[PDB]
Amino acid sequence: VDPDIFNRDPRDHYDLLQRLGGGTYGEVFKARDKVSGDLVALKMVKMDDVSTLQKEILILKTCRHANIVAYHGSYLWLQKLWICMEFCGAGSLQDIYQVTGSLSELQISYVCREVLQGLAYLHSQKKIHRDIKGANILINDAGEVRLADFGISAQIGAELARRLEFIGTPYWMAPEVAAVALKGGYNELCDIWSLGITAIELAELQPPLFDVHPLRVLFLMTGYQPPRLKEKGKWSAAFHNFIKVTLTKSPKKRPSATKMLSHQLVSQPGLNRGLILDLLDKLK
Amino acid sequence: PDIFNRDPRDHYDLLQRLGGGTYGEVFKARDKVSGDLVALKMVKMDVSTLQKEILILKTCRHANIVAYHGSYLWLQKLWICMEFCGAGSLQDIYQVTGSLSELQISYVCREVLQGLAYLHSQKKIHRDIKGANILINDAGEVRLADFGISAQIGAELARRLEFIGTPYWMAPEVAAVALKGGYNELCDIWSLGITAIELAELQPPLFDVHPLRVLFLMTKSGYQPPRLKEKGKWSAAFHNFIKVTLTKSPKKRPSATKMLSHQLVSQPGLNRGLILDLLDKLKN
Ligand SMILES: CC[C@@H](N)c1cc(OC)cc2c1CN(c1cccc(-c3nncn3C(C)C)n1)C2=O
Ligand SMILES: CC[C@@H](N)c1cc(OC)cc2c1CN(c1cccc(-c3nncn3C(C)C)n1)C2=O
Repeated sequence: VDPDIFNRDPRDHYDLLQRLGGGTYGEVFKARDKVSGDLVALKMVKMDDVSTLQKEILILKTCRHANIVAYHGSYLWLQKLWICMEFCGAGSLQDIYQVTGSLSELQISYVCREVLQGLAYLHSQKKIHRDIKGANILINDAGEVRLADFGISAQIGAELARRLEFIGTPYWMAPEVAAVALKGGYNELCDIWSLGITAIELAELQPPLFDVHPLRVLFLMTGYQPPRLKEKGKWSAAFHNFIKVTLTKSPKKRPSATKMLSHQLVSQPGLNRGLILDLLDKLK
Repeated sequence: PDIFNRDPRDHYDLLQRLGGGTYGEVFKARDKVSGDLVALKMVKMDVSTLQKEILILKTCRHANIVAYHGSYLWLQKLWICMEFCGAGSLQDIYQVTGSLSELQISYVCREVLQGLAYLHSQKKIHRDIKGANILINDAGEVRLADFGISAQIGAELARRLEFIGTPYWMAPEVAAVALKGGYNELCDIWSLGITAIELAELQPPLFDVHPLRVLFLMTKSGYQPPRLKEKGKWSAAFHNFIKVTLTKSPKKRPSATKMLSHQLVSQPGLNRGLILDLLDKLKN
C-alpha cells in the first residue's frame, strides 16, 4: 500500500508480454508501455499483513541511484499489487552464467564495482539489502548493473517493527536482549560478505558449500574458515585479496562499501559496461 | 499428540479465575475424584506456540519447575493442567506483605537458580524471569512458571528459519542470529538479578521510565547495571550477588551452576521455612 498508489488496472498503461519468474515473493512480468513502447518489469503480489509490501515500496521509492532498479509506481487492482520497475533485458547474472559459464576476472571486477556503488548508496540511507547474490544482480541490454529484490530487506524491517510493538515490559530484560530488539543481531556489513560470496559464485558457478544441506551450512558457519577461490592460479592476487577482505569473519574488521570501492580490484581504470556487452555476445 | 480430546469439566470443577499470563487465563480447579487442586490455563485456539509451550512443560522433570499434568482440547479452547501454587506468585505475596527479607530472597534466588541450571542443561531458556513467574505453593516451595515467552520465541525462530531459503550467501553473524538469536541463556541470570531487586524494593529498576526509552538506555555504551537503593539495609554478599548477576557483558556473566556456589545462595540455613514464615505473615 502507498499514498501514491494507482488505484487502477495496470493493463490500462501496459501490455503484459511474458512471465519471467518469481522473487522472494511475487511474480515478475515483462510489460510494454502502451504510449512509448518502453519496456518495464511488473512484479505482481497477490493479497494479510500488508506491512512487508509497504516497506518494500518505501525502500524502492526512496532510492534514486543508477545501480538500483528504478521504481516507476505501483498499482492496486483486484487484490493484486503490481510494482512497476525498470526492465533489465539480460535478466540476472545467474540467467547469464548458467548459459555462458564462468565470468572472467575483469567482468567480475566491474560487477563488484557496480554492486559496491549500489551498496554504498543503500547503506548511506541506513538500508540493508540482505539478499546479495547473482539472482538479485540484474543486467540490462546496455551491459549496466542493477540491484533488485528488496523482499528480504522489507520482511526484516517489517519483522523488526512488529517485534518492538509486541516486546512488552523490558524492565527484567538483559542489555543484549534489548540490543537485538532495537538493532537486530547484525549490521550493513553483512552485504559486503554476500558480495564476496557472489564474486566466488560468478567465478565458479556456485557459492561455496552449495551441495551441502542449507541447515547444515547454517550450523557450520555458526572454527569456521571463510571460503576461498578453488583454482589459485586462475586468478590474480588482487582478486584473492578482494575475497579475503570481503570475507572477513569479524564484521567489526570487515571493510565498508565505500572503503571497498578503493580496493585495487574494483578501482582498475578499464572497467566499464563493454566487459558485460562481451559476455552478452557470448550468450548469443 | 497426548492432548485429551475431551471437556476438562468431566474431571475438574472450576472454582475461580485467578488472572492471565503472557497469553491465556489461569483458573483454580478441583479434581472431582481426589479433591486435589490444580491450575488450568485456558487459551482460545497457527498452533506452533502452544505446541512448543506444552513440549517445554512436558519435557521438564524438576522440582523447581511447575508440574505438568496434561492438556485438554474442547470447544476451540485449550486447557493446560498444571500444579496449583496456593500462595500464588511472589508478586501476589509482596503486594500484601511488602519487601522480602534478605534470607527469603536468598532462598528464592537459590531455588530459581536450581530451576535455571536444569532448564539450561536441556538447552531451554526461560526469557521471562520475574516475580510474577515465580510461584510459591503452600509448602513454601518455589516453582518457575509461564513458558509463554519461551514458546513464542522458539516458534518464531523455527518459523523464520523454515522460511529464510538459501543461506549460502549469508555472513556468519547473520547465520548465528538465525540459529540462536542475538543472545543466550545468560539473559535469565540477568533477569534473576533484576528480580532480586524487585523482591527487595517492590519494583524493578527504572519501572517508572518509558519501556522504549529503557531499551535505548541499555543499548548505550555508558549503561550502568542497576543496584540496590538502600546500601545499609543489605549485606555485602547481597550487593555482590546483584553485581555479578547484573554483569553487563553476557560473556563475563556467570552461569546458573557457577552462581549456585556464590556465598549468598550457598548459606546452609536457606530452606522453605523462610517462606513458611512469609506465608504466616500473609495468613494474618
Ligand atoms: C526472475 C526473472 C528474472 N530471471 C528476470 C529475467 C529477465 O529476462 C529478460 C528480466 C528480468 C528478470 C528480473 N527483472 C526484474 C526487474 C526489476 C525488478 C525485479 C525484481 N523485483 N523484485 C524481484 N525482482 C527479481 C530479481 C525477481 N526484477 C527483469 O527485468
Ligand atoms: C495470574 C494468577 C496468579 N496471580 C496466581 C494466583 C494464585 O493464587 C492462589 C495461584 C496461582 C497463580 C498462578 N498459578 C499458576 C500455576 C501453574 C501454572 C501457572 C501458569 N502457567 N502459565 C502461566 N501461569 C501463570 C503464572 C500466569 N500459573 C497458580 O497456581
